[PDB]
Amino acid sequence: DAIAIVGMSGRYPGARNVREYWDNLVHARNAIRDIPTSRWDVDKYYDPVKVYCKSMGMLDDIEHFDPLFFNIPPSEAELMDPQHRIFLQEGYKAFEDAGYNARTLNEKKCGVYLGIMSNEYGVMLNGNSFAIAAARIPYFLNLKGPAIPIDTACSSSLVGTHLARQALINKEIDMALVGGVSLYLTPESYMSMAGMLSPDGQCKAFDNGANGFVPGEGAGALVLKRLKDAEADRDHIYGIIIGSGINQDGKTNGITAPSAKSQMDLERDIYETYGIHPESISYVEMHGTGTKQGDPIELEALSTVFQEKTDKKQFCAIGSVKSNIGHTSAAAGVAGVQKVLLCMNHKTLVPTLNFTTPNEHFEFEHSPLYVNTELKPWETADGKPRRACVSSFGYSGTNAHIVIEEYQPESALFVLSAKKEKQLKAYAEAMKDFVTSNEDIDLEDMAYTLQTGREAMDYRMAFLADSREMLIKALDDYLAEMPNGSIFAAHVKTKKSEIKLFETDHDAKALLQTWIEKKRLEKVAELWVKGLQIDWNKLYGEYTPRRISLPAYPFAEEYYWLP
Amino acid sequence: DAIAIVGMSGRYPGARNVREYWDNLVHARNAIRDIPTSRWDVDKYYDPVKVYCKSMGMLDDIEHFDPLFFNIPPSEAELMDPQHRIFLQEGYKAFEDAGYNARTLNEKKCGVYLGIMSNEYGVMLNGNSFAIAAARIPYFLNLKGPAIPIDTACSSSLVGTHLARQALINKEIDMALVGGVSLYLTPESYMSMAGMLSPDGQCKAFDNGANGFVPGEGAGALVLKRLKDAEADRDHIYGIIIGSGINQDGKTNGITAPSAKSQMDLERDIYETYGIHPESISYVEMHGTGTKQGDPIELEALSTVFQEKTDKKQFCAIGSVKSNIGHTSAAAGVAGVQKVLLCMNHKTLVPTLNFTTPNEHFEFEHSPLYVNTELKPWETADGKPRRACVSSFGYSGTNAHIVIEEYQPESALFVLSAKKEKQLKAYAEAMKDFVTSNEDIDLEDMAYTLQTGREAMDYRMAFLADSREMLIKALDDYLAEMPNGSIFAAHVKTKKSEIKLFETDHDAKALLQTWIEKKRLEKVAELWVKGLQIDWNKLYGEYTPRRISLPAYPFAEEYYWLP
Repeated sequence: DAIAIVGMSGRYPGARNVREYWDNLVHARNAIRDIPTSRWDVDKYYDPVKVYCKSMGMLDDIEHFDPLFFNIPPSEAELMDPQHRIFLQEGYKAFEDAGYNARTLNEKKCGVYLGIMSNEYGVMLNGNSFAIAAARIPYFLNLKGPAIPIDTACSSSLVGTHLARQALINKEIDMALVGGVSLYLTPESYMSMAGMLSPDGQCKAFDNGANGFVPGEGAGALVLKRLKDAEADRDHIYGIIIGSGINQDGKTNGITAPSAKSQMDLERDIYETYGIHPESISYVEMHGTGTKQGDPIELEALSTVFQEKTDKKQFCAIGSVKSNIGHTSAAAGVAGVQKVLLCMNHKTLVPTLNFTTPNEHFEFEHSPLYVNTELKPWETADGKPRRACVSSFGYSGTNAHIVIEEYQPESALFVLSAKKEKQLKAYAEAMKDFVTSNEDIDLEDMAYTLQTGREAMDYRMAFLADSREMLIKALDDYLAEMPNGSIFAAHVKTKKSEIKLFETDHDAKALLQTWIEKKRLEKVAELWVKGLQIDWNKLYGEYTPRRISLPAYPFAEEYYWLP
Repeated sequence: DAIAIVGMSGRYPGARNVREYWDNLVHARNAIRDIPTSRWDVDKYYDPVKVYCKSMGMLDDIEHFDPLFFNIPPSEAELMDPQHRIFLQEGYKAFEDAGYNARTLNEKKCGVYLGIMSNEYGVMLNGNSFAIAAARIPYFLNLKGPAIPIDTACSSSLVGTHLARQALINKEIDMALVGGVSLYLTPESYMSMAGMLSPDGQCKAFDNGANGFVPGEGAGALVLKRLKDAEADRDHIYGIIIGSGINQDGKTNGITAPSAKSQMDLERDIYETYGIHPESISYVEMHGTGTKQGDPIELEALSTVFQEKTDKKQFCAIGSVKSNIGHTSAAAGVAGVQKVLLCMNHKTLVPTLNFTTPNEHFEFEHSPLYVNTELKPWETADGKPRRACVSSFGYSGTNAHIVIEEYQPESALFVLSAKKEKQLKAYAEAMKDFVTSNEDIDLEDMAYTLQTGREAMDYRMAFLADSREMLIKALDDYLAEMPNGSIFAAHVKTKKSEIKLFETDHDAKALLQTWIEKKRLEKVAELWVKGLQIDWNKLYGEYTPRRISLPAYPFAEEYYWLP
């Protein structure tokens, strides 16, 4: 039936994670920049009539990777497509976002569906096949669900989402990691213009001045489960997918042209099959690439299908995050789904950018659709959950469309760990920022997530806090190396002898069990950082706190590029 | 029958509007200047025996346009012939001069007849067809009458006037925008000398030293209606067209030579068809280009036709504004008509320039005609309305001649608005200058015109005044941002919540309606600036004021040229 999204991770232009992404969206920030010479020299390719676009939505530090984390020899990292490397990281973090770790994922029937559409790095070099790109994560985590890369161009990650959905519903897999990744590494590939790109370097979605898209880079991942499992497993749930479908344009006027009829059929068939009334939908994240003939066709299609079922006018807001971050290609779908989920979570609609005058080829006034350019509350009538759609169409003519519905649910011991001390320090910094930024965090939930929802790695710290302020201070004290009697830290490999007593002796174990039983945290803390395995479940009696979203592993930022 | 001229707008050398035009004419100012290097370098083309003229009647700021006002993307502005852009502005302003706005013009059967004769910008670039030049305004305002460009060279705008008149009389349209526009952008075009140009750079109309014309630039528009409609609609009326005709030179000695016989026939046929006696005419705005063989032929023709009917001598003044502003080509006719209307309105004849000694080939003394070189009152006998003619002849041999007759008619709340705040400030400045210059302005008429005869746009200010002095001070206060409790100003998009109450509630509406009916102007003002729609008609009971000519929109002065 319904598919729960229980984890997410994202890395987009101007946004190192989905929290920065959200902030950028709320503040209507445009992340498109001029392409610097450190990528390539636009002056050597630029002609205004060769490339006619000099702008891109760029990721930062596309060369950074933590190969040791993934048991990859540093020398192999130079030979890896950075698309592979970045997704490997973002995929992993999506799992951690959900609160799953290497231990809990081992041998899971989790499918991996990865949107990817370019080979630039592999060619530059003359390991890097699409088949291997998808398989990295399964290999690393010992997952057992199929690993399939999807190249349907810009619809790729949304196509992957559909396929994962059908596999989960058919009970062929019990979890799915779906994602996309797109980089533009060469003048040659970003180049193909074929007339596709805007000379101004903006996706002017819905606007009469729409004249092409600006290429964007990105990597995103979602963790999907059957809703029934997600609730039984007490996952945190971002939203549910209640309908999806894919189809083809077929014969168009040129293989890259869109078909109004196919878009309508796709949308109609989904709504009919899954019993979804257009009136119930209040936002659609359009494909919205800002092409002159594409935009009006998408608008007319969607408008027409909505109007078949309702006379209501201007109830459904439309937007496109491509106005913010550009056209992130294989990652477009996942970028859009993540926007919608963040909107739902915050019950907030955010501005779509670059919209001055409506596309002349479409009349909004008597449409069910309106372009939202405001930061405003996302209103819902009565009890009803918010519903939104995401569309993604590819240049090869393979379309996708999904429907998402908002999910309506019915002292603590903080522990951190990393594979190196430097990353542990980075982790503490990330947690401090997170806690500083989120004044309403549930402290018991957060600890519980750190305990059960992260792998205990070799470098460890832990501390007690009963308040946000105490929590922030502890992390400050840790970072400043300023003495605090409630902070404990150790490298596990150093402390083996100091722990053995609690691992082998029967009454020491009984004492440890009573400590965890008779509620003492300082003692549990000291032992934990030294490497003692704690049974975290015993810490909780009648009341068990829930996993929540926290910052994921802060990978080492080591530079690797062509050998 | 009679055609009323109910709106005008003009932009000529030395005159940004028809008010500056009038001032220049009254003061016998010559607007011809040496061609600056910012246009082209005359030294690179100049040969005295190549160009042999270095002078031009030039428009200022031919590159300026406000594309956002017209819902045109800024980048499209660079690709538009400035002839199109300038006429789009003047044409619009003519409508506003008449007191008509987008709302009142929507779906109107208004024909647009546009004099235009050159393509320089389009060629320079290698949207810019004559057909599109004419269609710009209809497309913007949603007019439904035919949109036709006319290229009969120099007679163009007068030919258009004839066609509009006939369509109006035949009830095919209910309004007409007629105009012309000419620019001289290249050395090549302005160049064609073909022997046409004066080496001295003056149009020496009627003078024995006449030796060619000096090219001038210009853009001018008129608003025409049937007189019966204009009186029923309570338009303000500049004058009435009581006759017009067009014909051809046919076979001449060279296709650009004039025909005495054709000019006589044209004039004779018009006077006979429409029952106009030459004795009733007291001024003729001649084609008067200051060419050696052209001038005497025109004089002899007109003199002969007049003399066929009367023995009276030297009763009809002749002149040519080309002596002031040069030969404005496609806009020549509208320039001439506008001069005559202004003369009529002020009951004043103005000097024609560059006249020292009469052309030897014509004897004035026993003619009905005399050259007026004086600023003097336009005298009329008995009750009789003043009558004048305008001639315009083209190099292709298509001639035009119209007859115009003087029209003899049987605290306030000031509101201003623009699409940007900067233009609002420019609007207030223009109004202050206008009121300062026009000491006799009817304050009630003016307010009424601002209320009913201008579109309420997004940036608003309003105030009360019961005198000219109070009005001027209010505007000064607004401009100087110095506190004045009777001044209100808002951006409408910002205030939506503060207005909704008066839009939905039944008793609030009844209060607002009572306010409007009891003339509670402060209250009406505060609400209007915030975006509340006011039914202005309710402000007026037994006495309704009349629309008058006021300054029109002050377009943003943004520079656009070749991409």
